[PDB]
Amino acid sequence: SSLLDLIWLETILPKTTSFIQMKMSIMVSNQKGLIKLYFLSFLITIMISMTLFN
Amino acid sequence: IRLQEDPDPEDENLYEKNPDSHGYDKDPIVDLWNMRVVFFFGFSIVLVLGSTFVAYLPDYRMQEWARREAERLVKYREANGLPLMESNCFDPNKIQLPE
Amino acid sequence: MNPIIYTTLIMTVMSGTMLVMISSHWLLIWIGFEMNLLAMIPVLMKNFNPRATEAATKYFLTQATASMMLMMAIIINLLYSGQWTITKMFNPVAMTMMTMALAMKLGLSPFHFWVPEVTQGISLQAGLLLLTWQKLAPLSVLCQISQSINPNLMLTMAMLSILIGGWGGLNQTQLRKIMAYSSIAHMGWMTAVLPYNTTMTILNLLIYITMTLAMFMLLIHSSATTTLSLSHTWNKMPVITSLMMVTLLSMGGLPPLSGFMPKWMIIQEMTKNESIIMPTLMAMTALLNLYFYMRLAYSSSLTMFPSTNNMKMKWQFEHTKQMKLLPTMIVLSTLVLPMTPALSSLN
Amino acid sequence: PFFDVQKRLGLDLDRWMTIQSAEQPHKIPGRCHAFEKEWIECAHGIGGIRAEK
Amino acid sequence: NVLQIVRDHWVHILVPVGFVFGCYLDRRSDEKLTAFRNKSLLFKRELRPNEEVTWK
Amino acid sequence: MLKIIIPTTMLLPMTWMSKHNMIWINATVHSLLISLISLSLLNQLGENSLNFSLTFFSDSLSAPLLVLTTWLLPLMLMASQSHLSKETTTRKKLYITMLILLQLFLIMTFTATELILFYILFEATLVPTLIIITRWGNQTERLNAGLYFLFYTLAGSLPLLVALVYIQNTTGSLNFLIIHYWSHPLSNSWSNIFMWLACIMAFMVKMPLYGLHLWLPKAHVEAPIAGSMVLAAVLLKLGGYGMMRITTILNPLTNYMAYPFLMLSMWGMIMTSSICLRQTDLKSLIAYSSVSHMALVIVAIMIQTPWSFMGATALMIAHGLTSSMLFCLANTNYERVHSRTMILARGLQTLLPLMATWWLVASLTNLALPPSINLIGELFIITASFSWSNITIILMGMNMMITALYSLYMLITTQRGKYTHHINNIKPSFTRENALMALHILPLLLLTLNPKMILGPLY
Amino acid sequence: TMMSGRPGRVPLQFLPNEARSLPPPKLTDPRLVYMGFLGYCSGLIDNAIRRRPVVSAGLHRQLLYVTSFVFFGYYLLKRQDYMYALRDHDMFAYVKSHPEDFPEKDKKTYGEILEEFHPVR
Amino acid sequence: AKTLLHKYSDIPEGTECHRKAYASTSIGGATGLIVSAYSIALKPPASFLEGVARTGRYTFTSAAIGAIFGLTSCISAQVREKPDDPLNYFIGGCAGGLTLGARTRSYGIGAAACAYMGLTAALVKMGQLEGWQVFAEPKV
Amino acid sequence: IARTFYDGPEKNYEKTMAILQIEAEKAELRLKELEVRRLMRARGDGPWYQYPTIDKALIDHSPKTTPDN
Ligand SMILES: CCCCCCCCCCCCCCCCCC(=O)OC[C@H](COP(=O)([O-])OCC(O)COP(=O)([O-])OC[C@@H](COC(=O)CCCCCCCCCCCCCCCCC)OC(=O)CCCCCCCCCCCCCCCCC)OC(=O)CCCCCCCCCCCCCCCCC
Ligand SMILES: CCCCCCCCCCCCCCCCC[C@@H](O)O[C@H](CO[C@H](O)CCCCCCCCCCCCCCC)COP(=O)(O)OCC[N+](C)(C)C
Repeated sequence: SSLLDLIWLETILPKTTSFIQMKMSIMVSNQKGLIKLYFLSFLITIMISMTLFN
Repeated sequence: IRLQEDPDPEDENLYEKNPDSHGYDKDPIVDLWNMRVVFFFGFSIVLVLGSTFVAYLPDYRMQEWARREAERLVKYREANGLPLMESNCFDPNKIQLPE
Repeated sequence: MNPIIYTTLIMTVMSGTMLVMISSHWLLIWIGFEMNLLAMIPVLMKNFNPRATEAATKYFLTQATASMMLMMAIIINLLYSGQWTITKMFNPVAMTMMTMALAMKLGLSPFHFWVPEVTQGISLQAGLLLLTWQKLAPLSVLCQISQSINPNLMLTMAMLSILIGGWGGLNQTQLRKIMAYSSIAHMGWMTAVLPYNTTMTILNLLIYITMTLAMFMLLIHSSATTTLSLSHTWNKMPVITSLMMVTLLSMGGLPPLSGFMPKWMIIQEMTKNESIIMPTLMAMTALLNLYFYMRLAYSSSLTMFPSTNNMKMKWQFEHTKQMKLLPTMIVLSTLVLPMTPALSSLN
Repeated sequence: PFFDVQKRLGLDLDRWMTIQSAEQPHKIPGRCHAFEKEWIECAHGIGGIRAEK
Repeated sequence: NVLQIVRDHWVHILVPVGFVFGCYLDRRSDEKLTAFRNKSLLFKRELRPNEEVTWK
Repeated sequence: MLKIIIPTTMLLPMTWMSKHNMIWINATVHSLLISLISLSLLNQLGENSLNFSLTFFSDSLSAPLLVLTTWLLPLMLMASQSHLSKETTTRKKLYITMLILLQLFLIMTFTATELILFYILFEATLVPTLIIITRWGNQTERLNAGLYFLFYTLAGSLPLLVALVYIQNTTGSLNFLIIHYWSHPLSNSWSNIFMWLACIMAFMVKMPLYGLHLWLPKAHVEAPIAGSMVLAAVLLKLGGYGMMRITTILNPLTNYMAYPFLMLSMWGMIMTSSICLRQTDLKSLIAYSSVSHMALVIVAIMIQTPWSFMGATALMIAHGLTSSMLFCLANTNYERVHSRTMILARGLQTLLPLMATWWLVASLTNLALPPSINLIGELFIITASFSWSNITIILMGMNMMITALYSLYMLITTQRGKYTHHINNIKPSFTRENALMALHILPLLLLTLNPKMILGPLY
Repeated sequence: TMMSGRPGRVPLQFLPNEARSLPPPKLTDPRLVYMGFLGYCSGLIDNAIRRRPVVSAGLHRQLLYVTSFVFFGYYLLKRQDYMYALRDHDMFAYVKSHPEDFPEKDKKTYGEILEEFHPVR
Repeated sequence: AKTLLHKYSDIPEGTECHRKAYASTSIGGATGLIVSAYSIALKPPASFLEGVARTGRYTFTSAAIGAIFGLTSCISAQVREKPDDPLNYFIGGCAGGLTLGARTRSYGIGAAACAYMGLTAALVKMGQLEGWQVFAEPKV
Repeated sequence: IARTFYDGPEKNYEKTMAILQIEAEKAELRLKELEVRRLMRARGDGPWYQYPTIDKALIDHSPKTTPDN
């Protein structure tokens, strides 16, 4: 009950996935809303799409 | 307190207002008729009628048909000296094996 | 803003989109894009405040850059073929420029930031019109030029869109930002199916437009722009919350609701072309969208949040303005799964 | 996506400008009028795939 | 009176009429699958003098 | 099947148009009538299925599940009217509407003839269940329980959708009859391994499989009584029905791919019985008993012999009835004392005699007591597993011993002993509760009388 | 775009003249009845949103909802049936014209076909 | 990118372990460079030296993961004499995950990365064997 | 019971035959449609996947300023 059901079967599948999704969501949505920053990102994306996609 | 919240109400007992309560409804007449219809339909109709209907369902699984067919085949085969259970399901003449 | 000026600006936006969708010439398509943007800026800035001004500024910068790149692609294509007709593009570099420009116009990742920023900045009516119509036009251009789309680039941008939409929507609390990230994810799905069946792209567009119209009009009806503002709606008009809950379930792709049909048809079509990894990843990633839809539904309908004291006066008063086609949008966004084979009519 | 209002109504809004072999003012010929005419005539009515092949 | 009874107990016929309609629709669905009627190798037989079909 | 589908879709307007005090009476009466009508589906053929039309068909595996669903609806109505007395009329009608929609989806799920229609319906069953749980649950954890249930089921089922559309593109049809007649062996390759995994994992999450089961205690503990009754009685049987249906096309790869699932099922059966031994909550004890029995059914389906399939079907029906009865009894106790702790209320045999009798009968059926259909199914599964290998008997014997231990432990803790002194609100049992227990228990004994009706097509 | 650009296709034509040779949908079609059901649901939702009695008020409005939905549904069904008939026609014509691509195959009975047997034990 | 992938694939699976390690290290370095470029774009550094330090850290982490993966997979296939076996790629993926955990100083990150990267690498090997394609060419 | 509620086995048998025939015809049609779509998209010689080309009615054949077109 304690070691497997309440702890490790919770940690492997549902808890780890939820933690990963929460961290990725924080990373994606934590933006300062600066046009300078995301336009520099646009420039990098344009360069990458030009060079790596033939 | 952090809210204007109602106090948790006391448990309501159906036996206090209606000593002969069946536990279905507050209104005595509705409660009595709910009991009557539930008991009648469920027990009488469903239990008795469905059980007897299932008991006397026609033998569509062909259990007795299969038993009679097996009796006939056993009689015919042991009368003529043939094996009771055939060795092959299909005909090796009609089966063509690869070279 | 004068009502006549507002209606003529809306007519000009629609005229620009229609010029894009009827033109057979690249110059006329570009003219339609320019007309749409020019008439769309004041619509964003209709209710004047610094947030609206900032949103309009960012929208203008992004759309102007996209138009410049698109015209560069048109000129490069003319250089190597001497053709102005909108068909398969004859230069791969021009095609890549066109694809990136149209992706930036649509808000596909990694060109997505402006979508949540602008949607939060502008009002509910402005956000509704933005999402719907401004997705409508570039998708038509992409459908016309579909046969020369680089599948690798298009599918990469689509998968990025789905992932980014899911994660952003997970983090957000503002309803307009939630709707923006939902739009990003749905655009990802549409452009993912784009290189295979433009009919499936159009079907996804129509279902998404119906669901978005229903959701935005429910938000306008309840006058809710945040989660907690939406949490008080059960105490004034509980029916609106029930309709919003079923619409949110539909947007998450739950069967047998209408939002399952586009996902189902797109997965089927992609699997017909021997795509399995992409449909499986796309299907699994939509669980993030469903999670934040469900989190929004818990606050509004399935649980009762605390209310305030002036809600009694709000009870005493009655809603005046009538939303146009809201019941029709709510029905079409939840109960059209049995009518699926009409996509042949849409063909 | 593409609503061919021009073809449906018999109008001409940009088809005059689509190609350089069409009617030009004062009958000024293009630089590659003959080649463009030959390619268009070859590729007419067979579709994109057969046109490219 | 009697009018109030029907005003309240007109809903008790909904399920029975639904059952009747369902039986009718089952018959209608059966009558469209009469493509191998009296044509299976196992059950093919000559029609009786006063019957048109083997089953309905 | 329309003669059964349409009366439910007529239960809807009748419920919404009936008077404020006649809703329960009308719903119960007409649900019982629909159950009586659905009893006519048990007349099956020995050769093939009942092919009603191009859309719905019935077999010896579908018929008992349909009868169980239709019989289960009125019992849920009785329990709901127990615990929803102070609700408004509109919310009562919405509750009945959710129950009716769930029953309709389950009926069409069991009678669907295509795998894709089956998928659509068996995924549509989630919405009413989620709404019921997260809306009419009592405690705080209902929201987390709904999230766990929903996302487990969907993460299982989406690869199933991809695999189904792939199989249709490959073979031309998803019709069950066609794929049974045009079945071809599955070669041992990675692609076939992953198709097998997609289908089986969807239904294993629905079962549930040990290690994929936490959503079951979460949802069953936190759902209202009707939600708990339907979740254990019927919704756990969708996974078993799906596995008994899809494994037609997964051979011979099932011979090699079943080892991890068989080991998981056997060891998790032991583990969940042991967990039941040390549970402080009654609903959690019942939920883990459900997990153990469904693990046994998974073993039966995976070993996949004609003797195992009959055992699987019999055990599914028996577990549905027994778990529903146990949940109802626990709910009556909860309504007495407003708590789920097992040791809070004791001496309920000296305070409530007939309820003690019902507890005894339900606990006796929960363990395999002959000649109950529970024992019939468990014994068939054990025999097939013995023919499979000769240490499965060791595992099954351990499981039976622990099952008896925890069932009788629950009975002794709740009923026997001395009553708690300060609990003085234990009113005499209601006729409604007693009738509910009787309607749970009598059909089980009648099924024991006639056991060939629930042994599946392989009989 | 599969059937876009098909030869002889008149632009912006919801239903061409060649669709008149197909059987029109029956007025009692289950799909038409479902369109009517959608219209009725829309009317009920309209009453609920405007806070009128859901089943009683606005009978004329509910009738208009149902009628409009049935009208558009009838025309939509006609177009859908025509498009599917067109697809079948094109597929059959292509199979007929490409016999080397769609060759008839000799049918071998199961007595001649060899299939491996995998025991279950 | 395509050239680097083609070089890695053109090196035979069971031989030239140093060449496999070099190719995988180059791929990892390019991936880390792209990630560092995006990180600098979206979260600007406080200084040029801090930006260069972050770029070096990301690039070295990626290159180390690639080198460990390539070395472990090639060595495992060579010693087991079993090319076209997903187990080699699983071992390489878990070794890369352990490298990531060591770089980030986190046992939990290391374990999760080992599991996920091992599954991903095994899936990549199975796809190479079976002809699975992520961006399928349009047809039908 | 058999007289009142149920029908003979022939009805179910022959309905099953009709259902199987319909489903087999549908499966054959689906596979054939997939093959036809694949060939038409690959080759471009059928009514489907006919992407537009420039109309030759636009070309001006009147004599130009320069003799060599
Ligand atoms: C009927 C079966 C339907 C099956 C599904 C089909 C699709 C839906 C049906 C179409 C839409 C119906 C109207 C929706 C709004 C209703 C509002 C309302 O109060 O209604 C009460 C209304 C009567 O009350 P009233 O005195 O007029 O006004 C009371 C106030 O509204 C009282 O106002 P209030 O302030 O007290 O309201 C508070 C209440 C307000 O709550 C509501 O308004 C809930 C209902 C609306 C929610 C959204 C409905 C569905 C919209 C489409 C979405 C997809 C549907 C399918 C989903 C599948 C998966 C779940 O809020 C709550 O209770 C909040 C807590 C619960 C929230 C969580 C649960 C949400 C469930 C959402 C899904 C429900 C689906 C089933 C439909 C249920 C309603 C019929 O009753 C009806 O409208 C009954 C339905 C119509 C019956 C027509 C009968 C005609 C004559 C017999 C025909 C026989 C058959 C024909 C053939 C001929 C045979 C002879
Ligand atoms: C003598 C003169 C008589 C004239 C008679 C009138 C002739 C027709 C006039 C049509 C109206 C005038 C033009 C106004 C716009 C026309 C729009 C429509 O008619 O055009 C058709 C378009 O019809 C619509 O596409 C079908 C609408 C389908 C609506 C439902 C979509 C299906 C959703 C699936 C679920 C359904 C749920 C239930 C829905 C209620 C076909 O046009 P087409 O040139 O070829 O399109 C080109 C673009 N393509 C190729 C990419 C497609």
